[PDB]
Formats: sequence, C-alpha cells, structure tokens
Amino acid sequence: GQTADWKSIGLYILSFALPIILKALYMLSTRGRQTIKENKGTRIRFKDDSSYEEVNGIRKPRHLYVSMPTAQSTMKADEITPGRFRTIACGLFPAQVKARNIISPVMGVIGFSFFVKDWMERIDDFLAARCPFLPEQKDPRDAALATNRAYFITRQLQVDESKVSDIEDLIADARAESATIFADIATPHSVWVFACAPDRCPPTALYVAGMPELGAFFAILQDMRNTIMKSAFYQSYLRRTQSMGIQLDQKIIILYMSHWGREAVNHFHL
Repeated sequence: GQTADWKSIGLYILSFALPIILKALYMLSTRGRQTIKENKGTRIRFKDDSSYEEVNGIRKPRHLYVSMPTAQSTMKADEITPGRFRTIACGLFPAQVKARNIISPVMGVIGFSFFVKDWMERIDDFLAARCPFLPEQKDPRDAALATNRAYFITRQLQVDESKVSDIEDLIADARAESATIFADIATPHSVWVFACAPDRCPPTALYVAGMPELGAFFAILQDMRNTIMKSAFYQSYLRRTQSMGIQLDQKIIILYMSHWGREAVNHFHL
C-alpha cells in the first residue's frame, strides 16, 4: 500500500474492549489461512461478551469486523483488513501479546520464541557493544560514544525529522487509551510488536530507532529459512514499511544480523 489512514483504523481498533481485540488478534495470527477461507461474507466477524454498546439504554452486542482480503482493488484508506489489523494491533498492545504468549507460527518457525527469551539482557548487551562504524575515542572515558547505543541516538535524531502527522496523531491517541506502546528499543515488550508477524512496521513503533529495522531482520531470517528449506519476505517488508514514509537504515539491520544471526539459524525450525 501507502495510502492507509492508520489514524482512523487506529482509533477504530482503540474504541474496542481489550479481549475482543485480543481474541481477533490471536486467531488472525495463528490461523490466518484458516479463518479467512472459512468466513462467509465480505467481512470477518469477531464477537465477544466484553465488547458491547448501549443502543438507547440496552446493552447490545458490538462485534468487531475485518473485511476479507481484497487483492488491492476496493481498498479504502480506512478499510480494516486482516493484514492491516495484525500490523497495528501488534504495535498497540505488545505487553498483552507478551502476556498471552501470542506468537504467529510464521515467526515461531524462525525461533522467535527463543529469541525473545531474555530480551532486555539481549538488547542491553547489543547497545553496549562497540559499533563498527563509529570512531574509537582519544579519551578512554569517552567509550560510550563508540557503542551501538550511541549510534541509535544519531538515528533517533534522524527519524525525528521524518515524522508524519497522521502517525504522530496515532501515537498520541494510543497513549491515553493507555496502549502499551514504548519510546526506546531497550524496553521489555518492544520486540513483541513482531510476534504476530505484521507485514510491515507497526505505525506506533515506526519512529523508535531501530524498530523498523528489527522487523526486516525477522524478515531476512524468514528468507534464510526459506532458502534452507523463491520467497520475498524482506523485500515485501522493506517496500511496505518504507511506504509509511521512512527509509530503513541498512546499517542497523547489518549490526543486528552480525550480532544475532549465527544463533538465530540454530533455532530455526526446518
């Protein structure tokens, strides 16, 4: 795409009660090829006791709808598709995703489960590492200035110039519907925005340094696994994410791969 109005889709989804989102998200991730093929209608209907609305005083059911996959064609900007849903849902409630251990098999088969096992320690070890393309420092007491942490700071400042209203809008609204969003990659749920295998970076994680790239890392693992087992995960993720108005910093992916890829391959499923 490119033309998806995430603010409205983000609002729509944020007007629902957690469990019916959680219900939807779970199904659409771990049985996407399933529920889609068996759904009677131009829409997929999610229902749960937790979502209701009062129609003039009476508690009436409030289902949540996801329009079926239209191969582009009739694609409104505010149309909520399974792909479009999984992508934003994920970025919004990674804590909950974590809590209910929601892992799409698409990510499970590249070891996602083990990867996230000690996430903080992992990301904190990584940020602590010396960064290949920073200079060493004359003053030994200035060694932080050469760490990966330091490179991400320069990245934070870069993406900040490249921000769109629509998505900032969405982060704003997200944050006092108390979405479990986050500002830094070194936080305990961050990696979990990819557990459900979005097709692109979750909009609410798009301006947190290194997050979009973390996605492509997972995408690239997916291609390796496919190579070992003609796939195009990374390309699709690249195109689709960068459509959101941000260029990937090809260097951060390279730092991820080099640090984590040896051990990742050992935990694939083949």
